[PDB]
Amino acid sequence: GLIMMAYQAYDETIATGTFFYPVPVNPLFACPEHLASLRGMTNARRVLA
Amino acid sequence: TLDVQMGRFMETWADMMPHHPHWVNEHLTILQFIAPSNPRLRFELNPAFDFFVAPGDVDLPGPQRPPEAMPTVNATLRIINGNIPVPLCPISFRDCRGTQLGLGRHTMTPATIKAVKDTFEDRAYPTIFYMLEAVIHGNERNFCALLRLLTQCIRGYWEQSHRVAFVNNFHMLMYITTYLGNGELPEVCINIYRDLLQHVRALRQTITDFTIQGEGHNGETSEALNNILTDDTFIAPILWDCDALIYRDEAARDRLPAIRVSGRNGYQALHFVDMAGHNFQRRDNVLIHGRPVRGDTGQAIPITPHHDREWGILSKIYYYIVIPAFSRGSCCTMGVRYDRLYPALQAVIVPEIPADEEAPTTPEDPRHPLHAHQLVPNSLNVYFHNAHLTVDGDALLTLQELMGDMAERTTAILVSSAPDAGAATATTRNMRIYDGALYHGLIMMAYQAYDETIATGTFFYPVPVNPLFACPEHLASLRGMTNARRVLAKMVPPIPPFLGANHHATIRQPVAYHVTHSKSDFNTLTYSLLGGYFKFTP
Amino acid sequence: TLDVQMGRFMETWADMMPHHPHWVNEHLTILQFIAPSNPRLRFELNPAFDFFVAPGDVDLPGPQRPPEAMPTVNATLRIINGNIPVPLCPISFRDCRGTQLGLGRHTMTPATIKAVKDTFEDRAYPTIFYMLEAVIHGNERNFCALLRLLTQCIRGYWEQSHRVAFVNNFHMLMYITTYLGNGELPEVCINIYRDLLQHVRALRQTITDFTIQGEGHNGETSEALNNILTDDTFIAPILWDCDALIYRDEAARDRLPAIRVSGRNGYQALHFVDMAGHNFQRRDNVLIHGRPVRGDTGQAIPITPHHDREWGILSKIYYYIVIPAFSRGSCCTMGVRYDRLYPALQAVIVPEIPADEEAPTTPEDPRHPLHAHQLVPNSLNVYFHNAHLTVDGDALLTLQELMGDMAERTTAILVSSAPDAGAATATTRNMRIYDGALYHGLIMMAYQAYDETIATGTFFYPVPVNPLFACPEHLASLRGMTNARRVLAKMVPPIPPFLGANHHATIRQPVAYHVTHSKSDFNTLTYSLLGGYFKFTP
Amino acid sequence: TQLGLGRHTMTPATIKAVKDTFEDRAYPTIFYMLEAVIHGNERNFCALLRLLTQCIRGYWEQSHRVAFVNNFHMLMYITTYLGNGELPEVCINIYRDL
Amino acid sequence: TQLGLGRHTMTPATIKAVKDTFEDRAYPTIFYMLEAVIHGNERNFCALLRLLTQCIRGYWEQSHRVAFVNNFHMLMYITTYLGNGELPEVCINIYRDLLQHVRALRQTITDFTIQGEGHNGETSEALNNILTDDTFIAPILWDCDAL
Amino acid sequence: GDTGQAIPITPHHDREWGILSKIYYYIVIPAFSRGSCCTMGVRYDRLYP
Amino acid sequence: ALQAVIVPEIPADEEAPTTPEDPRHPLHAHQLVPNSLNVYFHNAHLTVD
Amino acid sequence: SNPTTFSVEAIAAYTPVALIRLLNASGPLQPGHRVDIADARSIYTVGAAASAARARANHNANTIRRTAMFAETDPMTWLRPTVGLRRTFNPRII
Amino acid sequence: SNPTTFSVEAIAAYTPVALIRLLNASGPLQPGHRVDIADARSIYTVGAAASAARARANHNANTIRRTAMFAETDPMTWLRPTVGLRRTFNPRII
Repeated sequence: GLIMMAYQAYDETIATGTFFYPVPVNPLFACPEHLASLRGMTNARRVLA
Repeated sequence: TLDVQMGRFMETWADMMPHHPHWVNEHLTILQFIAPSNPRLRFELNPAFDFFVAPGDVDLPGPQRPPEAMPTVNATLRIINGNIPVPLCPISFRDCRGTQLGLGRHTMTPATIKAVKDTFEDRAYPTIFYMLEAVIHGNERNFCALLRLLTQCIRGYWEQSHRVAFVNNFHMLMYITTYLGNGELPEVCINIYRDLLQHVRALRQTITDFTIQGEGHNGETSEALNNILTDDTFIAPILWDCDALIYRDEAARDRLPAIRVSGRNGYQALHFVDMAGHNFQRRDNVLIHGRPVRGDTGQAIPITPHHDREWGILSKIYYYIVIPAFSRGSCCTMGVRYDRLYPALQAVIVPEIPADEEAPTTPEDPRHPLHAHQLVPNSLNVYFHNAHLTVDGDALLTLQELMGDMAERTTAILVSSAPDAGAATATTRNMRIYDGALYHGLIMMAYQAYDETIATGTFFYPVPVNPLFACPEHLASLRGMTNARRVLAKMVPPIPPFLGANHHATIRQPVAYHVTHSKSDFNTLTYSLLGGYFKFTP
Repeated sequence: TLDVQMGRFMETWADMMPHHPHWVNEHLTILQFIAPSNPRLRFELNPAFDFFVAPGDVDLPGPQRPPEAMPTVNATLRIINGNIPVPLCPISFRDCRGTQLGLGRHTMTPATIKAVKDTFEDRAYPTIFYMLEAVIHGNERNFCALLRLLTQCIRGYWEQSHRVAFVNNFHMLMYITTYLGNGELPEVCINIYRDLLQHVRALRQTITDFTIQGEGHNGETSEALNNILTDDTFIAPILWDCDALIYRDEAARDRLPAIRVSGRNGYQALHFVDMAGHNFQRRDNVLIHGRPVRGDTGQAIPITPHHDREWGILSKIYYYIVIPAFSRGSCCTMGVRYDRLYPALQAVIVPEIPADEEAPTTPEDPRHPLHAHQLVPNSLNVYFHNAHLTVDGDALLTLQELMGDMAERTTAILVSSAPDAGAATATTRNMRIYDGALYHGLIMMAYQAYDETIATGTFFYPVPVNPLFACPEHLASLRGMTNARRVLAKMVPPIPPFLGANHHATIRQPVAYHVTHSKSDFNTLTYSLLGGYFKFTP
Repeated sequence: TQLGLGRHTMTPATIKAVKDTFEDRAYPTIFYMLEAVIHGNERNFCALLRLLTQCIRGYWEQSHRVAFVNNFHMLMYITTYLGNGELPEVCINIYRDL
Repeated sequence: TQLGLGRHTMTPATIKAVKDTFEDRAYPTIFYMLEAVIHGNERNFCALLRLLTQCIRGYWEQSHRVAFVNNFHMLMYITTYLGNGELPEVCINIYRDLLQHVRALRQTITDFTIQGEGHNGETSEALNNILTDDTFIAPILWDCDAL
Repeated sequence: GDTGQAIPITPHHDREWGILSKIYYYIVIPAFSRGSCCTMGVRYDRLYP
Repeated sequence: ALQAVIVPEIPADEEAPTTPEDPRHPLHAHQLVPNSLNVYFHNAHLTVD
Repeated sequence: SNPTTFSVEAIAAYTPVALIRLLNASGPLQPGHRVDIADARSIYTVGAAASAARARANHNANTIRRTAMFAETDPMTWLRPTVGLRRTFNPRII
Repeated sequence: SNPTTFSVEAIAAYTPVALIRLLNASGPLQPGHRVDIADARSIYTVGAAASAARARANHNANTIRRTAMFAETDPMTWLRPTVGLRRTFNPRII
């Protein structure tokens, strides 16, 4: 796996989620912001995430 | 339209006003609204109702020529705090929220509020990267693909005097610091957007820490009821990229409607008016869109926000957040105009060179382009030939990657906004909140005043409402006459009719003129503002 | 006509009285308010009625020559009370109103203000440019044709150590500040110029937050209510660009005769020295007005405000603001007569800037104009280099594509300023309160006269004039006589009394002693100049 | 605070550079790609010394931010191999400090 | 200390350099000879400006010492002509802070007098102080004007 | 002027010469030298040649 | 996407280019073809050989 | 170009407007004669910008054509991801 | 030029005054002779002004004609106002 230091949402040389997808396993490494990389993320799921 | 009933506007604001100012009261210490026997208090009242001015409710929006007789008693709405009435206290309490809110979200030093003293105080500003900013303005566009013109803006142009451009507007930098972080730029123009990067993303650490995960309420994005930073009733003058007015029109479940466009109407969410539209004197209000990706180009595709539901509203709070008070407030605004800036820069200045002789460096010659027989009066040679900002060969000539994207601007819609779940007890159906917004401008405020270019004029005009970004020395640019808008407008400047009133909701004269008498700090002044909007709900 | 002015105005100030007795004291400490050696009290008991001796109300004004003294009784209002009459005082409580009246927005530090301490103390002043700014008489439509000579001058006059340029008196910084804050240098001069107007520009921010405006019934000057800083028509010590004739006969409905300009009827509006000039050897008059680039012919082009009512209170707003006290007082002002720049400045010898190429900088060896192949004495050139530098091709062969403001000398319009209106008293009427002006001369700090590079009898002359400077050192004017005026009254030096008597032209002598006695904080005597003499008028 | 009374501490320069780079969103996706594909193999890493040296020597003396600080089996390899002078003086100091 | 509570003071650079010159024992005799031959005659000084420029620049920008400070007619003509740009930063600025201190002292003489008492063709200054008394003459004279 | 013979002598500089020269020589010089400097006359007959 | 490298064919007895301004450099204008590794490295401007 | 014949402004004017180097707008005008005007302006708009697009043809001898520009289909995308050439190179082909 | 014939100062003198390299005013004078004098100074004026106004002739082979300095009408202004130069370019036509 990999760890991304910080997430930018708006980067367009790589379409979102082209190479990496969020798989967070720790309370330490939770990422309410990285979940935009997930394919098919709606309003409710992230804002509840 | 906006040229006539207009500025001859004050005149018929003299069927009207020289009796100076009553609840005008906004400036001293604790006493000329807490001592004993006075004409104007029977008004500023209740924790219900929120009374204000108007006639015997001649109905309210519409026509032009009204009567005068006979009427009633009151209320009418508003939605902040930062603002409990006028003198309970003379330094401590907010730039107080500037010595008790931020501790080890820590303290300061020479180099980044370096980036602070010489980009918002004194007297030295531009005009044709003015042009280049509308070679700039906001949604995606295919200018997403090239480098060298501002490349050499740099190459001559930090070396100027500690004070250069672009720090009030709201599109100069997005998808760039989305893609490339490794190879163009140094380390005292390279370290002042990252280290002041993640403590307003540690302000991401400072407006979703101190509350609450466990229990929420009534279906508006989130936990929306909210308050004054985070839910589903703040969209706005927000007139940069794409998410929020139909944020007013594709999130679900409350009440019963109306609006205006100060125009006409029908709504479809179609698009592509086509080549037959450069469009410079006539009559319509339907919304442009222009090229889609995971959309798809042409004529059709569906219309949802450009991008998601975290950034563009990012626009809109810290919007209700830190520039003027930066600026000495030195600045101010107006409107502008569109057939000179519309074209003498899209061809005739590239002709025939004897080109292709080796790499170009340093400025003294009969070559590189700003010179002595391709400018004399009458068109396009002293704001991209005044000021030696000097450039390169490929960005500003050629004709099939900047023709593309031009012009159809600013017709526009008049709100009925609805703060969140806090009007359900029988107050406010038609007790609507207009609260007011933009729809197609530019970005200036600059006192290129004593400045012998803009000769008291020609091109551009005024368009004047919201109630923060305004400006003190005015009476110098809109006219027709001798001594007008000031000697009846000296303390909170001259007011309008129609876009939703600086009145009719939550806004008066609010960060300018109460510490326009106590400006604690660079900074303590800056710990309460990221705290500045309280209230009284469940 | 102005010189044997010398001859018949001091030699009837010919033979000296036997004790100069009761008004011009100046130097001791305190409780000499309190046991008189010395006078100041029977023309001293309360100011507001205070009632001089008073010859014949004198039918003021007429011609020159003398009788002996009869007065009436009394009235005229020293509306003043705050260096209040006096003689018991020290320097804690009003450099005081400058250190408790003012709390927190933009204040000073190491490089650039006690900077302001190691450029404003030299006595040997230079010679071209402070006369470049009379080739012309002060520009909106003449200053736009030039850039190279003046300012490239102190490019070179840069290159040895830290001796920055173009600041103190107003003439070098805001119209043509409002776009040259530049870049091809290295480094510290302008950019912080631009740090030289926004600090005090916190003026603009520190006398329009105390007032009550719109105070008008008939619609007054509140621009004569709360800070006579702000209104138009006062015109501070020493005289600048065009609006005179139209702020005292096109402001409102109660104004009534008394005015002068040397001679006969008023002034009548014929027109302006341009291509139709021999008025250089003849007797008194002409009053020139303006001739724009956007102009075409006609007969009188018409009445309305020039520039108008802003640029009037902030620039002429270092007249109250900056120079003689961290100075300790060097700037010394005079008017002119206009011939060693308006009839004599020649000599014509160079070859062309060589044929058809470039122009870089560095200084070495023989062929040239600023080379003595054109410098023995007679032109402008050997004249020119006492110091260490170079020159060029289009900016000095100049004198033949801008100059032509030749001229005569140093005019003016005498008149009597007008009633305080409703606080009230009038019916003793005929004795009005004049107040002055003057419009083509110079000012000067300290220079060199025991003596080895510069002349006498062509282009300079004393003046002691407009009161807030203190100049001890112009010991060198006008010879053939006794020992009279430097070791008999170091009490009393020269003035005359009518363009104003600083009795009738009453500006202060504050900075005088305490700028020959005041020092703890490098900026606190400024604190003695913005709360010293305001209006409490009524 | 009690535990770390006399123990080793991080000099402020490394704290600042490290804070910027973790904080950073400059971090080019090429760096993530290299970190993923190498996947912490000594033979793979020791093959790409030249390219990685160019990568880091670049990204540092042009933004003063430390790269590859993400994966643990990156700064061990860097400190063990690119420590004798291939990198500038400051960078290896930051890595050694971590 | 009470008199100069705030009169102009000399910045530490000029103090250090002037003191170092005054304590220099290798001070070249050329300066003494030139000051003797010039003898403070202005027509003589203004003729030698190039040579004096070169001499002072050479003496300063090798040992950071100010030259020609002994004679009042010599630091003075320097701080009037060779103070225009022939000489770099600290040289003249040293001359200039020195002379500013001189004028601050003169203004200090003008402090504490009572203008007012000029008896028998004598200023209040010369009745009060001595440095402003015309009868008292300088230790060395270059011109006959003082007499 | 003409140097001449009948033209009488005039001061080169005004009176402030005396005041400034006296202040300098009697304050600034003794303040720095501290009684080490000495005043002497020259031997022109041995200098000019 | 990692298999698209656009290194040119350097002639024998020729020096390897270093600066990215010559056409032989892999990061030069001429050899940036869309959708390769070079567009990644230039979309991060890592001057590599 | 012919015949319309040449923009003198005037209010004819003609849609393109096939010039380079209009030292013409002024130049003299001087001023516009007695016609209605309003557009007028449009005719100058469309055809002047045409006078730009057709004024080129060339400057393509040293470009450096356009690019894929982004990450998006690109009708394959199933055997390689898409990335866009942001053009920091000095596009010259020398 | 001829005949006036040559300014020797004297008080003739003549109106232009069409010389360059005047080692003439001084020169010797020596001094001005026995005439009334006053103007002189102004006949010196309108002529010394010609003395380089005419003496330009050249140095227009390097220029750089003027600009509108500023702009207002500017006989079109309806799609085309201006600004007059400030031209830091170092003007020599080369």
